[PDB]
Amino acid sequence: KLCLVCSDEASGCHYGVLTCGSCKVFFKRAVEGQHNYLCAGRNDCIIDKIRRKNCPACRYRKCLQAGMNLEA
Amino acid sequence: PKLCLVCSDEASGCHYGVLTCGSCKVFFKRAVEGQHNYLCAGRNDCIIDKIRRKNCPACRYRKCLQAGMNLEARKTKK
DNA sequence: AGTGGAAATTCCCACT
DNA sequence: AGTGGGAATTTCCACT
Ligand SMILES: [Zn+2]
Ligand SMILES: [Zn+2]
Ligand SMILES: [Zn+2]
Ligand SMILES: [Zn+2]
Repeated sequence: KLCLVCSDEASGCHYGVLTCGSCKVFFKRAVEGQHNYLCAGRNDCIIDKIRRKNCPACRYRKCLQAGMNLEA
Repeated sequence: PKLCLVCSDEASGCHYGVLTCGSCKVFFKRAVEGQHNYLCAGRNDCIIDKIRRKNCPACRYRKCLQAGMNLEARKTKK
């Protein structure tokens, strides 16, 4: 039912993990980019539908911990 | 050496009663004339600086209010 | 000649 | 995959 990163409604199994649409594109863009994100808090931000855009660092870290990878 | 009391960017003057940068100036103007119902993803004490000030509108707005920013500030003056 | 409004324009991102 | 919005810079305004 739900995205394993933000708990929004999932669309399918993207990059190896059940995710929503925005989390898919975000992950792609993050890995392909020269992207070193930095948390403004404690590296433990709440990632949900409303807040997920607040911290790319914690969102990216949740993507990786969930096992996402450009190979399915 | 004068820096934005909200995000430590380079300050551009005293705006709304407080030493701040152009971006924090208009962020505050935007936040107070509109609805400002932001939600913090951390614990309402996020670090606000030039690279991160976009992460948490909630804490940024909070630092603006805590610093004393207010639209009516220049108007007094008397 | 020097400050600080607000508006306008441009730039940057999110999700669709 | 094009509309919408947020952020940030640039500009012009009144008043010293
Ligand atoms: Zn998601
Ligand atoms: Zn975070
Ligand atoms: Zn600032
Ligand atoms: Zn915050």
